[PDB]
Amino acid sequence: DEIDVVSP
Amino acid sequence: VKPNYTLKFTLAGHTKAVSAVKFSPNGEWLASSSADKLIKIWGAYDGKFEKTISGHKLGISDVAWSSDSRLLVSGSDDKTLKVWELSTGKSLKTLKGHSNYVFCCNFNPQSNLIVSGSFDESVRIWDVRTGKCLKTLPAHSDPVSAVHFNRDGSLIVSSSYDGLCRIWDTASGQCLKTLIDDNPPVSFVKFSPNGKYILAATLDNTLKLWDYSKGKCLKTYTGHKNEKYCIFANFSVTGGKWIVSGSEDNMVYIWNLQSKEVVQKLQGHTDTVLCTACHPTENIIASAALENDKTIKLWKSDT
Amino acid sequence: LCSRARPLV
Repeated sequence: DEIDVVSP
Repeated sequence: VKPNYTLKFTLAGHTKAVSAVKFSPNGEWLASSSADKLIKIWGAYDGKFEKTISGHKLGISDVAWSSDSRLLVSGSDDKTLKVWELSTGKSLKTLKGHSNYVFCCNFNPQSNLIVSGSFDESVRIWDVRTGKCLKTLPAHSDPVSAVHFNRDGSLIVSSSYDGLCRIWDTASGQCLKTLIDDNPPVSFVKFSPNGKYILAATLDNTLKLWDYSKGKCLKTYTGHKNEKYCIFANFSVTGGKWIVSGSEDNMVYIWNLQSKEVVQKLQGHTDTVLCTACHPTENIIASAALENDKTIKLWKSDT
Repeated sequence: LCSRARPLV
């Protein structure tokens, strides 16, 4: 359930 | 996994409430705007006063950096925006056309455009080179609290006291999406660094992280106080993954992005902490506060 | 006082 805000 | 920001510097000089603080993308400078009609530049690592930039007729509510850290844009109660050349202090252009206070502003990444929002309820896109307004978007039915371009400039998010948050196609000016349980005023909004998510603040003491494509709220963060002012929120991503916001209990709040636990509360301001900003490479936070305090503070952490 | 430094009405 963890969100990555830097990568595409 | 937890931060430990400690106070390193306090910068003073503004003679009225500080409305925004913003790090240069190149990491060297901190800009501050104020109701005193002034912009001030400070060294981002030592907090050393660099210079004052003047020209607005009335107070400034927001200020922002070009992508190459050479220019700045500001929006004032004098109904205009101004583009500044950092090195010279010159007012290169004065962007006229809003019919009421300009509240918020930003460059696109390419920095050939500026987006603005105003008490007049519109969002405008301006040509940086010619200073001409390319587009007026009838974006809201109440004052526009924030505006921001996504990573590649294709999209603009706006927010307003009408309770809506909206996404716009930069090229066409079309409203691609509108975020919506109650309709509490939306005091701030900003894309995530990767352009996939939208951090939004509402005047019911709440921040929410939205997946804007699916139109669904993924995280909500509380504990702070926010019912009155349009307070800046940030992603902090240089060390641990935090959310950073000011608060009306005079404190800087830091949440864990995943768990939503308050992981730190930075103490020392003596009025509402209206603005905060995160340094682009180092684990450095800037904060600043309203009329009764008027100081800017710099905090640093090993995470 | 600039707009942002004024509370919600």
